[PDB]
Amino acid sequence: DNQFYSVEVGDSTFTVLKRYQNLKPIGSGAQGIVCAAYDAVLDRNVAIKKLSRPFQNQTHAKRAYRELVLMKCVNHKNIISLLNVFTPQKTLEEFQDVYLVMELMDANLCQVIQMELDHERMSYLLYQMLCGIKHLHSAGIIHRDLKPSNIVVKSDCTLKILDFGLASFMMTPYVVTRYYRAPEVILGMGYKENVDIWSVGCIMGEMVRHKILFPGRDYIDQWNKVIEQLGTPCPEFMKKLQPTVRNYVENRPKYAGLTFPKLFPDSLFPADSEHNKLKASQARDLLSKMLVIDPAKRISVDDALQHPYINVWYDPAEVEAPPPQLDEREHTIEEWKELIYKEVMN
Ligand SMILES: O=C(Nc1cnn(-c2csc(C(=O)NC3COC3)c2)c1)Nc1c(F)cccc1Cl
Repeated sequence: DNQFYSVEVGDSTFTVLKRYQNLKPIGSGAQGIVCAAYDAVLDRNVAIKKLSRPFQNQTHAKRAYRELVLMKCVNHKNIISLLNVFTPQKTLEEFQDVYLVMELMDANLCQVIQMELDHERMSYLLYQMLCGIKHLHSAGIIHRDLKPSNIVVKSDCTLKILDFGLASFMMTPYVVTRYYRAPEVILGMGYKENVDIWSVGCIMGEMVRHKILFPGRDYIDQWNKVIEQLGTPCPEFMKKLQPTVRNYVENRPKYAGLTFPKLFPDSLFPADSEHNKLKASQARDLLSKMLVIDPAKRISVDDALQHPYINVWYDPAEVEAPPPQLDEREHTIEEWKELIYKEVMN
């Protein structure tokens, strides 16, 4: 007779609508735990995400509220869509957890990066990532924190981006992945649309090399990896850093930078035919236009899509889409709880 039922997925209690059956663990993100389930009404498999007390702190609250708001309006194949939103709690006072439902995907882009993919799959995943980013940009949303763990894929190579980016202190054991963040973000230096192009390049290079391009304990070790490989940036770029950050970066040892065939040799690409020899040079040309420290000289999202390696997948209804109280910040626990509760029940 009750509309919900309780099941223990590992060590996380999922209390869901009775339509959701056969829950199975499939991932453990920094925001919440996710399950696979069969939906009895839609007759299809779905993913369920639980947000445990999203209102418990500013970082948790601004992301939980912001994503619920942005999902209600963005409409694209390469951006996550919500099939459902629900809370087992009946009142604001008892309100604790929120559950988000989406189509069940088959794998995380982290899993896909470990595979030796051909040029056709590699170029189709990169194409979709750019279409998703271009739609977010079209809707006034520059991401700034795109990474493989918040990107999911189907067996038919279709791709969807799960989060919406940046808005500080998290008092937990799990630490955030900063390896795909642009130099503009690392150095706390103003941004524009192509900041996400850098993150696409970090993914593309890792797809080729099968290792994180810019590893590091903190942004100190990270900036070391960006200049050792790509070189110390030109004086034009140093002439737009903040004074304090400028003296750090200009004081760092200078590097000429390894050329893109040295960083990504012919060995790492399929080269068994003329078609593959050409596609290796086209992929290496794009990596060299995406992994550019200066955003003024880094490639556009529109130009990235029109590049020969990517423009083989172009279609009119898979690039642009008709665009449409723009978010809130700084609230108590109770004020954030109420704002999030409002979005959950319209
Ligand atoms: O991760 C999330 N979603 C997601 C969708 N597919 N997947 C997935 C990754 S691996 C995998 C798998 O193994 N599928 C097998 C093939 O049949 C089982 C499946 C993960 N978060 C999320 C959510 F769940 C709900 C709403 C918002 C968000 Cl953001």
